[PDB]
Amino acid sequence: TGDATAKYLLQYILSARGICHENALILALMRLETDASTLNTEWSIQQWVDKLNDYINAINVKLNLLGYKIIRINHGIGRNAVTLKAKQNFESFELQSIVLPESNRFFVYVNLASTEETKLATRFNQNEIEFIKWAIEQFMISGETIVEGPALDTSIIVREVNRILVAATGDSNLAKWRKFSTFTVGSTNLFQFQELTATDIEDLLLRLCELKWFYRTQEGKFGIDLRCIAELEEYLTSMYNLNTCQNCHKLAIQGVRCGNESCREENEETGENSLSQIWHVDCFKHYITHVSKNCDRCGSSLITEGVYVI
Amino acid sequence: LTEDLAVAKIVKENPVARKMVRYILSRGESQNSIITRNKLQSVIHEAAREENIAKPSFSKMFMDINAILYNVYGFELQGLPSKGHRAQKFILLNNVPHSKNFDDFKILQSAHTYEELIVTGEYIGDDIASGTSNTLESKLSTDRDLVYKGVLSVILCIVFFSKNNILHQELIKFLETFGIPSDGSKIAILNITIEDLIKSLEKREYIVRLEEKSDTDGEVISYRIGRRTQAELGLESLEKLVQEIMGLEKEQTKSLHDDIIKSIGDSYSI
Amino acid sequence: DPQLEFKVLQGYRDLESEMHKGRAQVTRTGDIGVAMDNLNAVDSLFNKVIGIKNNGLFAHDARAMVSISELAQISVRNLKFDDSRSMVNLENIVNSLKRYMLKEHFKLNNIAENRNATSSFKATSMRHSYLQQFSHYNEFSQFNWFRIGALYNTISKNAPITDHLMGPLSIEKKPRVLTQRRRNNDQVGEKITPEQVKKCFKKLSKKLGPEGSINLFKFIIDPNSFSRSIENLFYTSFLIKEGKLLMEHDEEGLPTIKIKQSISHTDSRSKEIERQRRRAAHQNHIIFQMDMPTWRKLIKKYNITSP
Amino acid sequence: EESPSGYIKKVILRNFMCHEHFELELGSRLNFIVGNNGSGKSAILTAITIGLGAKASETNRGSSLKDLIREGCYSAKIILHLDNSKYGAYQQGIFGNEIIVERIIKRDGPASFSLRSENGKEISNKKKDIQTVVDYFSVPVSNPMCFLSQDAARSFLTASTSQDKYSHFMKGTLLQEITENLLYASAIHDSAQENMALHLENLKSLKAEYEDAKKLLRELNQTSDLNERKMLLQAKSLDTQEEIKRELDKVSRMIQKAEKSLGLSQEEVIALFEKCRNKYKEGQKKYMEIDEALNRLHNSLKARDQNYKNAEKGTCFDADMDFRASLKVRKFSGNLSFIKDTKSLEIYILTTNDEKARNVDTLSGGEKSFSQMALLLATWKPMRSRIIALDQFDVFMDQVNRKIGTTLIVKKLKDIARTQTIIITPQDIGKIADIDSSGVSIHRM
Amino acid sequence: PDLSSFQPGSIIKIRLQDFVTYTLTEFNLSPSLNMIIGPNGSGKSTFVCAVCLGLAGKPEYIGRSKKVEDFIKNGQDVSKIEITLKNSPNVTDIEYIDARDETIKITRIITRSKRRSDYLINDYQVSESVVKTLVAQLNIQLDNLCQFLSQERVEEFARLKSVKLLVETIRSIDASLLDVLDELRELQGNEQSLQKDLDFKKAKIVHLRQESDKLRKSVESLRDFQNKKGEIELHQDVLDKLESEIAMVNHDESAVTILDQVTAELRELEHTVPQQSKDLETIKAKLKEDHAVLEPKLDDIVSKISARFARLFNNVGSAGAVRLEKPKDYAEWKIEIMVKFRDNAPLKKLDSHTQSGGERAVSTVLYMIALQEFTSAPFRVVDQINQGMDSRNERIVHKAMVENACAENTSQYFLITPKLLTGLHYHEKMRIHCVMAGSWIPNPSEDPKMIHFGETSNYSF
DNA sequence: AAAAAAAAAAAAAAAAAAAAAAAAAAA
DNA sequence: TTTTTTTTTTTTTTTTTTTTTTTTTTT
Ligand SMILES: Nc1ncnc2c1ncn2[C@@H]1O[C@H](COP(=O)(O)OP(=O)(O)OP(=O)(O)O)[C@@H](O)[C@H]1O
Repeated sequence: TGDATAKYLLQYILSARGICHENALILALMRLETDASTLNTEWSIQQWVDKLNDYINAINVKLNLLGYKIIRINHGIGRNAVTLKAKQNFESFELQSIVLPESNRFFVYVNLASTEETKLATRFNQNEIEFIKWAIEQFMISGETIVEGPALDTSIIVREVNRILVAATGDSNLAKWRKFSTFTVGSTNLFQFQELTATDIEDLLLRLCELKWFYRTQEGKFGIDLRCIAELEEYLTSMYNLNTCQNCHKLAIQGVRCGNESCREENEETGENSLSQIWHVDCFKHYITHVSKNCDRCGSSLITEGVYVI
Repeated sequence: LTEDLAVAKIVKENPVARKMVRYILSRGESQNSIITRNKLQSVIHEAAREENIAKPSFSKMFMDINAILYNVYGFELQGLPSKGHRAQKFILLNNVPHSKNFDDFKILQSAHTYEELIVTGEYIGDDIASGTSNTLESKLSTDRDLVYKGVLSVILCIVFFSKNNILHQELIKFLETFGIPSDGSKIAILNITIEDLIKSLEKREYIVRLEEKSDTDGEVISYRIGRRTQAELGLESLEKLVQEIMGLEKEQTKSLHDDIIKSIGDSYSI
Repeated sequence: DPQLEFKVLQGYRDLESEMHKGRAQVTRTGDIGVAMDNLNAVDSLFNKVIGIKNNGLFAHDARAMVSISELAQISVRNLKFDDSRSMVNLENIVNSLKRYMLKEHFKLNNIAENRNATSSFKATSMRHSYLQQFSHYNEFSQFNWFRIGALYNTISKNAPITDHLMGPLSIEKKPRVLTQRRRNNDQVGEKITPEQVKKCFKKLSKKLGPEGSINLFKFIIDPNSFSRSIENLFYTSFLIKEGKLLMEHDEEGLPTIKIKQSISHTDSRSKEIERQRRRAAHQNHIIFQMDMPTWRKLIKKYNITSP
Repeated sequence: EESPSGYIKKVILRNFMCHEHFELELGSRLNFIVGNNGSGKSAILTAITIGLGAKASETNRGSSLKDLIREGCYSAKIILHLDNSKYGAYQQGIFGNEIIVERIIKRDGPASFSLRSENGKEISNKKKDIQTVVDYFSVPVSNPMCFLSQDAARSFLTASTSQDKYSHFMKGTLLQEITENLLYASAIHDSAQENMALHLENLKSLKAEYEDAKKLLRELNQTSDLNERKMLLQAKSLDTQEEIKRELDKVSRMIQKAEKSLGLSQEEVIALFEKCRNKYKEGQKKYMEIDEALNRLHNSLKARDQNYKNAEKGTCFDADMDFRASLKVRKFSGNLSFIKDTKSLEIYILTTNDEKARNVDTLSGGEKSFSQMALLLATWKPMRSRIIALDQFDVFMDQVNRKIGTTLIVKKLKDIARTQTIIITPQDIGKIADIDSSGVSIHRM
Repeated sequence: PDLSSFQPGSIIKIRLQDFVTYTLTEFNLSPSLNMIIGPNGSGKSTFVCAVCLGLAGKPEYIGRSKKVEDFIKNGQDVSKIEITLKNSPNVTDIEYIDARDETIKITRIITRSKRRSDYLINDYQVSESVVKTLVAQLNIQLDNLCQFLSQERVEEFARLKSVKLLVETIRSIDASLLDVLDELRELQGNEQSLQKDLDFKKAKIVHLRQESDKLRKSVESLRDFQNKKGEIELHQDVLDKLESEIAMVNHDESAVTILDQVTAELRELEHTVPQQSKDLETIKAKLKEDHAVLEPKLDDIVSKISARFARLFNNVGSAGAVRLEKPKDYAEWKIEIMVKFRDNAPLKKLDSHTQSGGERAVSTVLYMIALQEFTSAPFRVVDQINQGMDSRNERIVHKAMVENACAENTSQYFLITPKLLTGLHYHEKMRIHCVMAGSWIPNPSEDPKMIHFGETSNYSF
């Protein structure tokens, strides 16, 4: 079944255009352990996620020998948020009332090096990927800029940040953080490309959103999603001078920051815009529940003087 | 355990196959999976020159390519009969023993999106200001290329049941009973005409159209199965498809073999 | 007879011209009689020629014959024998596609539906009784085409590969607009006695005599030139190749060229084999080498013919 | 005299080989183009070979069209004036009275192939047209036996494979299209017979349905006398009846099982019977008509094959006899052995001092160049091209065989009179022989 | 035995036994020029097949036949080819022969069922390899298309690709160091690509160091789990510490197939480079050593060839010359005879696809007639140079051989010609041959009395 | 039966035409 | 502004040279 199972799961993952939540792979495993009738009763979800990780390790040995890879990244909007969004769509078709730990790991299928062989693996023309790069530089440039105002109570970043603040402190008598900075440009500016037309950008953004990398927020704004990790993994951001996380040093463009005057002041000694320390929502949760309440760069206090990033 | 060290050695002594899997796995992502041999050679002549090895006989790296593509994930390169490693044109195709009895998962979780993507008889996909959540539910494929098998199982199941012959106007007047417009209005999910869908369907060699010429009357054309639908399908699985469409279980289906064959004869031919 | 060939070729051309309308007609309807309305004419035009069996007409005939067999093929494919029991007929499977593509539709709009080797004997009021009520929907948006798009992807053998962006995002741009005036406007095109073998024979049998004899000592020589003194040798070689001069060396040393005069007898029934076997008495050739300095030594024998 | 038109009138040269712009008209049936070779001799014939739809690979005077261009120019074009003005012509109602075909080749891009009408109106710019107009005029330009190549003669005589001469001769005199098309039509007939043998099973199914429907009619209206035909004396209706009701349950179960077979009623049973009967009795007619048509086609095909065998034997013997009759001018002779098993054209020639049959590669020069002419002139009556061209038939043979070549080719161009001729030899036969009989012309560059 | 002017390696007089039209006939050659002539198919162009078969040559070098015994006159049993050749003072190391005899006779007697029969050197039994090496040592080769061309290969000259033209025009003296130089070049060419692959192995080492960074990350993750395992004792500070270590450890570390992924795969890549580069350098040094000596003499030879060729070519009507090319890295050194036939056209190459029969024949003659001094060859066999040649291009191609064979220091020109033009220009030392035929010839099969009688060189015997 | 060039065979290399797409001009 | 024609580019399919390999005459 080793051939069979390790042959099924990769098909599952690269059929879905790449990205696929962990609680779907762990159910496909129960699908295929019954398709070859290898039933099990002495197991819990721990052995199951262990076996899934083992199979992914074997498949990754083979693929890394071939030149592709199955990364294992986290989506940074948090356990409760992602389990809500996923197992909220599993209420009509559901398996046998099994319990799943609210997980966040997102296996992704990407190529390591931009060789000449996989140079042409696209549906897009020249102008279309030119627009893609132009759009993503607009995404990061709009990300660097912070502005003042009232932050909405509609996005899930905001509700979750407030919930975990209240749960950690216990004292609910706290106000809103007074700024926001978005890595998600609005539509009307990306529509303003020079060479292409408007309807072209319309249907092109629709196509990209269908290719599982340009998720569109509830307000009608799109960012960049889990096929960012296939794109200049960290110099994608340090190129436009965006730093990384704190608790894990992986990427983060949405979560919690503290851009107050202390951890501020990007390095003008060299000119590179090395901005503030950025957390992930679960990263921020742990850093505030079991470490401190202070920005580590220049000793701030962020439970009152933090930033919303969206 | 022979498989892992076997494929390791295979990819080791042969570094042109490792730089060929990552070509045929990125020419046929989901578009036309045919690869002409002329091209397969014009790329292997350059992916072995800059590889520090004398390129071996085609019938060696062919078995090598099949061994790689079968071991890592489950694919297969295969030559189609053009009217073995001598087929003038090769296609990819899956080869793992299918698991319908639990591909229930992959049919359900891609059928469920109908209850959420069209309400009140309109498609809500091109609504830009909408809360797209697919990456968190793992929507099992695209949607401008899922109603391209949606309309390609109701054009190659109305040629698989008229004895490999259906005229043009008959096919249009047999599709208009499904709602697919034909005067020139784009089909309102995948945003394309019907004549251009058929033309691009010809370019993928799913069907073949027969051109005639009559200066006084005009031209009529017929839609007989091409080659890709003959190799990337099969009677052993067309029985499965048509056994599910009728929803009849394994008891009242014994006749389906000869029932299909005496109504489909010159389709599974060369 | 050329006229018959001309006119029957014209008839072949006419039938081949109307053949395309014939083929379109049989393609549309499915009637065999057009394969015979022209078969009678081609059989006629075939048998109409009886005196010369001229190729090319058979070639046109071969093209007409493959065409007639082709029309027969088109017609023979178009037979349809429908049963009442066979549960795979067209209007019983399109009305099952249009069954499966709307089960979720019937559960969504809550418009419920009720029940209305076997040798294939009879079954009609179970697979055409209530599998035909689903036959009046003609709008696209009603069917979940996301369920017979995803019954061809996990039943067929489609090749499910995805789209990677690390590679194609790093291609080069193309500002390589071609060169103006590589080379245009040329338009410059400016509107602006060799054989003479019988001469020696007509000298021989007019001056020497029908059985006279001379030598190298008399014939090939020339007192002034060397050209005309070797061209004579080559003409002699041609003549003796034609078998018209007798050259057998006497033991005196000089050669003997005498006019081979066969006493006039045109009967060849044995003269032909006599000549053929006398040549088969192989003439191991006399390599008649002549140099430039010894052209003046063998004038006649001691430097005198006519200097 | 009557000349079935299709004879090339004018060659118009624009930047070809070694000629910028010169145009010289052709003659009636035999023309002499002489001078110095290369200096306007094989260029004209290469123009005639290419501008009739042939590549330059099989010409041996330039392996690429783009190499044939005058060095000092960018585009070459050659105008070929066919003659469509007499019997057997090609669509005199559209193409005027003199077809004009030309081919424009340039150092890049695609070569230009155009049909132009008489006045100048461009007809169709396709390569499938020029390959159709001459196919109508039936001029085979590719194979050497019609258009001989100055550089390919000396190798064609000896160096050609045993199968080369055979296949060229066969497909040159149209004798192979017949075999190919007849075998192809036989294959079509075999596939059609297989489809008919498949249709026989469906017709058997229809027959079974018709007979069982008749059985249903019988088993339906068998209960007529039991409950209905007793209407005789009951007109008074519409005591002592001791044995009235006997088998009411048996008749009830019988009627139940009879009407509950699938769900049709009595009239509906008879209706299905009638429908299946009409289906059977129409499919019978269609099947039998198709069978008769196929059988008549097959018998016509057999009558084609026997005539093909006869025509092949006749053409081969005509070639053999005219070959020998031309060889007997130099007092030696041989025979052509069309071995249909190994597919050869072995030329067995003998001299004036031999015995056993010699080889085809043994003899040379005199027993070669004069076998070239002797094999070619046995492929000019079978092949019926409207035009013919010779370029240095005397590749290496002296002056006493050039005369026995010229005075034989002039004669063999009197028996047939539909073919125009152009001969390319650098020698001097202008006013040297008695060629004053009209139909010839002198053209020295 | 008037060997007064015969240069060594030459042939003096032929005598034939049982050939295709020669049952017993004996030639009597000349030292300078023997213009073979005669009527068509008179067995006069067979003396060339005889020299090619009597100097132990192959059968394919003529083209007349394909098999070896096809020259045995059908009707006979065995064929005898007796030919005499002047002895050389430089040719030695030969069995059954001394160095005093001034005349050696090589004779090969071909049988029926035995193509490869025995030979005959001065009436002594000799094997095949011995006579082959002897005829090689007589500085006479027959494959050199610039020296020995048969009737069925006269215009197989222009169909010779350039590279082979250089090889077969410089193998008139010696240049095997050009072959070893090509071997050196290909060794350098493969070494260059191997070096570039090593320069990519450098990036492999860089990637391995990055993977070592990931290894250290995996060890720190293992350290987190070490703390987690060491402190698990639920029997409040301790509890708080346990909760601050659970989420701290990333639950996605894929070091399983990375920890011991690569330890010793790079030292084997770094076990070949330095002395391999030094060997590339010494290969370049030896290549320069070999290339430095070649060019000067190899271009001086070609300059002499060009001067003589142009002085001979100006008679046709327009200029032309031969130019060497050394463009590629020595594996495609090639020569191109460049010709102009009238002024306004440019200077073009020589190949089949360019010029006619006449122009290519003029080139094939004038190239191998001006390559005279610069090679050691006693006899040359020009074969019936009339294919597509008119009068002006035949009188000249003949006059420019006569005035080369009668100026001084003449090698043997074997010239056969069925055609014959009036008013040529003859000179002293030439020997006009001929071949007779016709059943009126006194067949000397039994009586060798009149086997040569008629030649005007032995007027009193 | 242990070397040999040999015959013959398969299998890649370049060439030319056709079709699709884009650009440019006229109405 | 839109449609049609020109034009360039790409793709596919034939043909000339070229290598291969079992068979095969042979020492
Ligand atoms: N195998 C053979 N056996 C016997 N006789 C032969 C054989 N081959 C050729 N011959 C005869 O011998 C003659 C050979 O003469 P040769 O080869 O010189 O002809 P040629 O080269 O055409 O003459 P030229 O080139 O001088 O015009 C031919 O005429 C031929 O009939």
